[PDB]
Amino acid sequence: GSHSMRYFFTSVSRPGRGEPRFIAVGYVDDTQFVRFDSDAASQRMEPRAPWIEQEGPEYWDGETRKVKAHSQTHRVDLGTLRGYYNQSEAGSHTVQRMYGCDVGSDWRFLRGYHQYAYDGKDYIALKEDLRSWTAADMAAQTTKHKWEAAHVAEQLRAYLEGTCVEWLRRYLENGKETLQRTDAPKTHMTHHAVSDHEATLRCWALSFYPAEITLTWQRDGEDQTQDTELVETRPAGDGTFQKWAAVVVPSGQEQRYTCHVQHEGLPKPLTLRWE
Amino acid sequence: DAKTTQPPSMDCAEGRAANLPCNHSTVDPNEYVYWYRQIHSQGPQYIIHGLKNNETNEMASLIITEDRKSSTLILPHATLRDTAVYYCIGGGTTSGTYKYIFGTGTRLKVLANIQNPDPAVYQLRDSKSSDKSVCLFTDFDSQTNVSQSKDSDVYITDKCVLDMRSMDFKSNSAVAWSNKSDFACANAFNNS
Amino acid sequence: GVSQDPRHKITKRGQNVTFRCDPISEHNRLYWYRQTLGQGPEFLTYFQNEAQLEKSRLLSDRFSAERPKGSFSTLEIQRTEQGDSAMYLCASSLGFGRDVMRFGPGTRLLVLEDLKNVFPPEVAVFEPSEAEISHTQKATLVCLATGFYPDHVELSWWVNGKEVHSGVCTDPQPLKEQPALNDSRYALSSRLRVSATFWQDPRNHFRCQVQFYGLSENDEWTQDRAKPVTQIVSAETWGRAD
Amino acid sequence: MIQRTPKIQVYSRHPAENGKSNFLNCYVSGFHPSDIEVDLLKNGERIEKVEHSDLSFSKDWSFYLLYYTEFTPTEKDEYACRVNHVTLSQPKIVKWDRDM
Amino acid sequence: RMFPNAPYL
Repeated sequence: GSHSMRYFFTSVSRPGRGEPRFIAVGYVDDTQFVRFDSDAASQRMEPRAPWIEQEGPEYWDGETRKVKAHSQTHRVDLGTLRGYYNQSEAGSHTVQRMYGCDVGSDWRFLRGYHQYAYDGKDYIALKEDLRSWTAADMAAQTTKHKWEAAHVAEQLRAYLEGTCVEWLRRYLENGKETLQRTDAPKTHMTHHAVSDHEATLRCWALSFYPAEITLTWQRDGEDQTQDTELVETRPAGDGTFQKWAAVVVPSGQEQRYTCHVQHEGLPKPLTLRWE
Repeated sequence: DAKTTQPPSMDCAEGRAANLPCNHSTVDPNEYVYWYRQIHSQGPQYIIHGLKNNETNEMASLIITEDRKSSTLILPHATLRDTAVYYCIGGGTTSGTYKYIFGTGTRLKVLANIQNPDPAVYQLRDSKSSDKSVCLFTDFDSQTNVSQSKDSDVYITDKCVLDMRSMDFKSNSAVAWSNKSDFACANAFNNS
Repeated sequence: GVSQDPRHKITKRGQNVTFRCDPISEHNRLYWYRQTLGQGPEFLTYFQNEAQLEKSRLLSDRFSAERPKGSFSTLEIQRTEQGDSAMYLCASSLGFGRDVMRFGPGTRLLVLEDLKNVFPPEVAVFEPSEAEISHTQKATLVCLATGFYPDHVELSWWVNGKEVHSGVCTDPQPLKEQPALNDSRYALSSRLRVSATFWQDPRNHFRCQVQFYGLSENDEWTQDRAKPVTQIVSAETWGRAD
Repeated sequence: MIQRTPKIQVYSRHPAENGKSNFLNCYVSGFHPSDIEVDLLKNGERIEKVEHSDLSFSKDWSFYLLYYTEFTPTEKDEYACRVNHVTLSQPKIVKWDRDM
Repeated sequence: RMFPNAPYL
């Protein structure tokens, strides 16, 4: 299958109660492998997956120096944005950047990312082209010229096409036991009687990786989105994920309903019906 | 870790192209390479960047090999002012290091082209006061060499090109002096 | 527009010194490097805004670099040793994109055990040879600056009370009067060549000028000879037709 | 200031058995801004040794966090998740369910 | 590895 590396960056201003809180995490697929917290004691990039602890001290000195420059950079960014939008130093604000890699099943480069958000809305993003920007506001339009003048794309493209791709493959080789695995969902289902006259049918899926999964409820082999409940896919905490879909049904008509599961680890989609 | 290699010295004829090479032996391909120039007791002056494709500007041009393991800075019609030490450096930015490692660099000495070689030594009497004297060795071609003398009393300066821009006339020159009544200008540059 | 002061500095061994750098504004990154005669610059420190993120494992402890307002930067050397003597370069970069590092003009620090070794230059000027005028119909003047330490000098020719650049070549770097001696005095030469007609014109004035950067006005001086402070020293000629 | 409500879930890491070592998770997702209070309750009482995941976010820039702790449930004790946000004018508590 | 020159807005 295909794979991805993404670094996510979050800086939030807390004016008058300290300097901005900055958090930088790194993922490969749905497995996190690095952390940095500006408020944390260590002031170093820390391993959060066992396969990356392999990396020498030069890796951590370097990645810590880079992530510190990001903390420093985003601190300025909140200040710059406040100025761009003519807003007051009183209010709290949040800054968000994402960049990363995609590779296909052939481990050849697929696409590159560099996206940015101010308090939850798209600010600026680099296009699929890796050579040009999409500015939302006039604010982002000024950021756009600043980056075109500097020639940001030049090596940012080289990083996402090159170094980012090169190192994602090295991570997939080193952590192949955790990254390249495919844990198929452990499906069951439960029946709770809300009363006489009604009943709930919950469709389980547990201990699966990666997180991508589909649960759908059919009434007599026909899709029903009416009176369903879909919970957000949730992490178990041990590198696996859980998801369930429920439907409230008339009592007696239990075996009229079927739950459709789709996962990459499942050779073809399992269907579930009440015993 | 991110080092380059260049030849220590190089001579080029004025007006022709100066081709200064650099090997990016250990520089990551996705890192910028930079070129700087510097003369005695001055801050290094920037020239040109390099990443994948070749570059050019009013100062010079840089042509990058396919492998990006070697580059060539090119000064098209090398003026006498282009004589300096040239530094090719490469980023180590991909690791968490924002240093750059300068080597010795190539000291380019562009030689002025002498139309009418007229080697001669002269003697110049002191002005203001005193009977002190210094020897001038002027008008020789850019092939000529000078040396530090056996005697500790005698001082010989390095060669130096002159340009009187109002006559398109350029001439070399080299001075000598010493402390003794017993010292002739004949024997100042004659042991060369 | 990377600025540095002072351009030169002599200090006594054991004394403390501080250099300032005012970088290009809009530049997030600031670097310190140092340079000894005939070597490439050596990295000391790197700033991203206010934050010192990379020290040079080799050069520090007695050295202290700050950049409090993420703008101007100071570098302090407590208890100087002779081995601190070098050109200290500031540099700034935008912090992203081609991120090109622009150098300053440098602080030339020289640390001495004793300031007794500091001298300003003796300057003389030499009149063109009779033979040389007859042979080429050109006249070469020769300037000599001798017996100055340190080698912080700038030489220029002034014709008739205006600085000239055409017709002059100065030695690329000064030469040592005793190349073997520990802390040897320095010498420097310069040639001004003009038409034979312009020399023999006795209306014309020729002056050689060597600016020398010596002790400050606030340096302790207790020797018999004059205090070798910052000064210009000159030597004059008038044209001679005879 | 595009603000969003947290979507809270409370559950165990493994199948819940009375008197067995298990982890109690509280997953908050989809919320904005990042600033959030999350505590785990044992009989309407805050638990001390409660770690939390590193703050990451999704395609749409909405934050998600996992608050978890080592515990052992008997037949009697009540577990829940206390969560306050800018979105929530009041504190919300989602009770642990052995079947939700 | 992270990108080392995160550009300032």
